[PDB]
Amino acid sequence: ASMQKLINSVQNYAWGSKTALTELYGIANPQQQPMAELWMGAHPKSSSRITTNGETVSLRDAIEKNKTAMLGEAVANRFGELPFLFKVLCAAQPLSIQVHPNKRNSEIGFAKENAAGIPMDAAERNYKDPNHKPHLVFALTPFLAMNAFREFSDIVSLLQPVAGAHSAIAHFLQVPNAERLSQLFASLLNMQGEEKSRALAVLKAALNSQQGEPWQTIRVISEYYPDDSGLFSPLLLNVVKLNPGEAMFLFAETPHAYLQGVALEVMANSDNVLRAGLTPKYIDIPELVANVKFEPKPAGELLTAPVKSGAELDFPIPVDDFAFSLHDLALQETSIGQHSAAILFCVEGEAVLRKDEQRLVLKPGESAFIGADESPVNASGTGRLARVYNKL
Repeated sequence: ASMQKLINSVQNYAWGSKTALTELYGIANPQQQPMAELWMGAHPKSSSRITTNGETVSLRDAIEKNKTAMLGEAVANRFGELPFLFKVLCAAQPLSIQVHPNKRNSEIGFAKENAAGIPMDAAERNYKDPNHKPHLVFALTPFLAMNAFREFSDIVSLLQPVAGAHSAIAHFLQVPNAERLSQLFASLLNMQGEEKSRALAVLKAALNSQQGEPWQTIRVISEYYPDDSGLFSPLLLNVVKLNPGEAMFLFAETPHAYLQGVALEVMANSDNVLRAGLTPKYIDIPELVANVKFEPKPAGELLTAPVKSGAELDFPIPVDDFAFSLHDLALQETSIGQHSAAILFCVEGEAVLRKDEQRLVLKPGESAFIGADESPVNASGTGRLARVYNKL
């Protein structure tokens, strides 16, 4: 009861890997389903579970019944529920380019969709919270992604070989500024019919005459999205490969995409998503442009710089909703404590948690819920444990 081993949901979305969770963590998949996301938290659709008495209960249900005790008063008063959802993501194919609206615009979209009466669960629901809902991603295997606009002159260099693909490209090259970058982003997304095929032919041709990145990433993408205007997006947006242990915060109003690999992600039970390419779904382009900041982000500023204090490696996050830390285990115990509920996930090695008399082993890929009332616990072993919690 002090420390609770989690039973977690695996979402079998069609883009998931049939093997990654099995290779990494020994998770059984004899039916060979795609295993896209492993969920750690209290999502009302698919809450993690804990064991009673013998029986299991929804973690969400348990929290709901003893909110202050399990969450801590700070989190109870501030959020009224577990304020994060923690995932393992296994992208076996590239996923869609996404933008998260800011606070003001999330309020409006949420309100606009509510006024129009669209169910929260509908596929047309882009806005599920009136707050900006940020994400952090942390690489467990090499993790290929796109994030934010590149420096204007990086984009200039990259578009020259495809200058003939669309007049909007030549227009940007003439004066590579925010206004024309915005115009280019929208024009590419709005290409239709022979205008679209002409542009994609110019791009293909370039895949044969240009070597290295981001051309290679485009090739990887095109296997899954051969007829998507988003094939141009790596020329506009930074392409990053995170090494295992590196992390990146996804800011509002900023196009990004997870392209390949396995990562931890921290987010919330509610999310706001505007799609921006690599999708066969409908894009409201005006609305998208209205929710994007066309401001370059230097590649040097993409990764989150963590802070090491003793055994703890904190990844400072500029919101209160959640915090994220990595803890290096040793054979001598170290105390891990927080004012909030916490979830601890064994990244590698093996962790032995202790609270008083209770002992709990986590092998890689396993997790435990620690209620606010049960902090601190002692951790020993080898490898590393990841913690999601609240610093409030």
